[PDB]
Amino acid sequence: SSLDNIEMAYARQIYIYNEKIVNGHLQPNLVDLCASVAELDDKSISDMWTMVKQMTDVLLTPATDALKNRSSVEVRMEFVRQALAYLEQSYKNYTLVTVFGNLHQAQLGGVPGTYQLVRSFLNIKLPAPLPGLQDGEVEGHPVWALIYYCMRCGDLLAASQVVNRAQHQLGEFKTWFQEYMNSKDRRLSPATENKLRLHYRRALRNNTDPYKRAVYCIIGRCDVTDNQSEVADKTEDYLWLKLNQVCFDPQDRLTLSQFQKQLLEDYGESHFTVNQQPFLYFQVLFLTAQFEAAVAFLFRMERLRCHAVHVALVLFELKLLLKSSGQSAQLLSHEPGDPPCLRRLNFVRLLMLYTRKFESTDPREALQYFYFLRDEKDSQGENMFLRCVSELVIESREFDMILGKLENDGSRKPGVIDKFTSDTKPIINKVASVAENKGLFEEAAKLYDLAKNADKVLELMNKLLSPVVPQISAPQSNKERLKNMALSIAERYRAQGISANKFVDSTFYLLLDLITFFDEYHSGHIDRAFDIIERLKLVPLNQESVEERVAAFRNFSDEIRHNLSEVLLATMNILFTQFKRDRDSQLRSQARTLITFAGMIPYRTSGDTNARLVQMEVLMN
Amino acid sequence: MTDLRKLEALQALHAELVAVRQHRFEGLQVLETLLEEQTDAFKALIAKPARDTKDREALGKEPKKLKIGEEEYSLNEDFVNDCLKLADELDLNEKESARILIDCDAEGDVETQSRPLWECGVIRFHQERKYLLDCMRLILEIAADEDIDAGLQESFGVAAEDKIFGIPPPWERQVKKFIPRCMEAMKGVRSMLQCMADKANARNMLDNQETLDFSRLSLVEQHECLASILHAAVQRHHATIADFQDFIKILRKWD
Repeated sequence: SSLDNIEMAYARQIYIYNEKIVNGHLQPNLVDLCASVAELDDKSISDMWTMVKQMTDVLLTPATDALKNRSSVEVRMEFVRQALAYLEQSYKNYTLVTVFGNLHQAQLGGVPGTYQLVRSFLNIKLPAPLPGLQDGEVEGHPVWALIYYCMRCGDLLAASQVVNRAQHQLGEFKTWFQEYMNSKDRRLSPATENKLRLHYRRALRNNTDPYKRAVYCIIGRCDVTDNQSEVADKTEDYLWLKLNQVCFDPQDRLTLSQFQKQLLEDYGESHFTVNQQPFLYFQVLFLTAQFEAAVAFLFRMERLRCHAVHVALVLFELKLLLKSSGQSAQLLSHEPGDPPCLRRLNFVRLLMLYTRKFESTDPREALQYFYFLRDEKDSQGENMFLRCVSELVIESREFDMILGKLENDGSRKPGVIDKFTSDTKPIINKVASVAENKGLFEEAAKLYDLAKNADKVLELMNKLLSPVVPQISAPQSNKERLKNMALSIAERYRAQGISANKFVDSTFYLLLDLITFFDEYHSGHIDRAFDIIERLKLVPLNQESVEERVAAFRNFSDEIRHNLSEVLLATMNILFTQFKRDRDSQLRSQARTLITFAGMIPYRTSGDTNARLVQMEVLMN
Repeated sequence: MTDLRKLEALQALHAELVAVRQHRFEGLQVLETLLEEQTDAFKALIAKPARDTKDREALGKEPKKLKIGEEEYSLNEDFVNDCLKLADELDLNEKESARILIDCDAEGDVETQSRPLWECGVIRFHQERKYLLDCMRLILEIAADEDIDAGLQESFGVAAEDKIFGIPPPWERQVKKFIPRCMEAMKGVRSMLQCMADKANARNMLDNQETLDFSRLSLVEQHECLASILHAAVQRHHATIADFQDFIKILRKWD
């Protein structure tokens, strides 16, 4: 097996999600089905899916195009809020593990109020007082530190409580903050927003209290260039600092498009992967709505291929992933007729790479991933899922497992693909078609016979029999192994009343009779073998039938005319033997008949055959 | 023989490449037949499945019967102990690690070397990467040889573009480029060699000294082969500025 522990667990989860859609059940939450395995690994992966769920848990317009949802200002706004809610809660967990040694340890004693937690967080991260703080303290801590880390944790209420106990010190900041907490989308009114920004810009552009600076332009979304590096030293603190500063419809203003493009264009992977920590960059792209970038990026880490494919599937089963129309493009690209700030993922290629790894010895699991390509076609029109099953069968040669083995008793035990579509007639011909083009007739027959395509089964069975008609049928020979399959196809084609056009069909049952004629001839059962050839009315034995038999030879399958030479000789040698054992006249007359027939028929080795036939007739007299 | 395992397949393939390199074209028809059987091998230079807990708990729970692919084997208290040991030293999956040990029992190399069964798995694992990577150098080396037929010189060229670099030929045609896989490939060799000295030095601070020396030799040879393959790929103008910046940074961070 080519699948690692983690990859295998995901496969099982994707089998469920397929079993549900294959039986018409409720469309379960894919993101939940993937996070179910994440908990079996380190929390590096669990915290990823947590971000994936929260970033995709946005009210969408079902049955709407992918590009439309992702271009709409409506959806683009909720992404920023879902991310900020993740950066705030994520930071809140950092503040817990900073005070208590373990999340469990914090829980048993009870998570304290965000206010008392933050206070018990300031104790550690600033034990001694910084001399540059302003506006005094509140219950033993600087008022601005409490406000910042409370807003950072996302509890505006806890921050407003701090403000209520410092009404005299904070001046007019109270009426401004109380408006920020009330107004939605973390934005103030243009009039009041103007009043505070100008005040900050007036004489507080450079204040000795960094926490004061941070809060002001987090509330006013100002000084976008100043990264407030004094308080936002971590990467998440930067993302959170900026997403609280982005704006929507000219100076000192930043928008999501600029920010998202500004980040990866100027500070690409190189900047965010110098510490050899891959998820750091992924979180930067995913929490900025650049899902295709983050997916391709994370898909290149050979250790995190599994995770990047699935986060792509989630975005794909939620009409959020922007697929690349052309299949000839690179993995990541920007369509020419699209804005430059969005990118597109060649989803078809993405799955095709992941599959090649475990498609060789784990076919069942491969199909589960090929199903997501059911909705796509290629330039030639083939259904992508169907084509992927053809290529996977041509390579793996797993016919019984994937296509269903058709035993020699008339049964068709369904295969693994039967689960996904009930119309399995084309691919069985596709797989049968190539194997036919590769001279693998004995297989192409079994495959065509699996799809009950007797036109092709009998055609190929005619080719495999004609060479072996006069041969000696011996144990385990190529004659027995082909005759016995032909008879197993004769019964199942009569018991089920199946037949190809009379040309193909007539020749097929005719060869089977001839194969019996030589099997009796090679055994010495001369009398019995003579009777068979007489029924077939293939070789004339009375002079009257020569005219009609000669005309029939003209339109009989060349697979029959080929073996005419051996038939005449065996029949002659049959009469020849019976002569040495009135009757003499009758054999003599029949001997003549064979000669005149052979004389009027142009066929294989007519030279040596016509001569031998005449000699055997002379010895009779 | 005809039914050769992974190790015997790479060892036999290597001999064929040397023939064509030493002016011996008596195995042209036999050479092409091997590249098609090992297509999945040339795609991924070196990749070890991460150690999964599903197989760890299942292997030791019912160490009675093992099923790998189409064949079946029986596990005993002695063989099962070698699987966990090999998987721990190399951090390899239990399923993949077991297959390596099974190949030793069939070939019966324990008597040819007279070493523990679990140690042979380490050598057999390193041999695969050696030939798997060393054989690639011969393909590109022969594809650039000017003292051979122009037709044959071009056959190995287009083949390397698709088998090694994963670039389809001109008559046809989500996936990751070759360089990023090669850079990550060489990275694994460094981390594996670093952790080797740390763990080896701890216990050393035995009959496996020569085996450790041979493993270090194989690792350095594989690193040299990967470097040569990267150089050859760069010689075809298949790079960019990002790879150059990454290499410059790696050099700046050289200790």
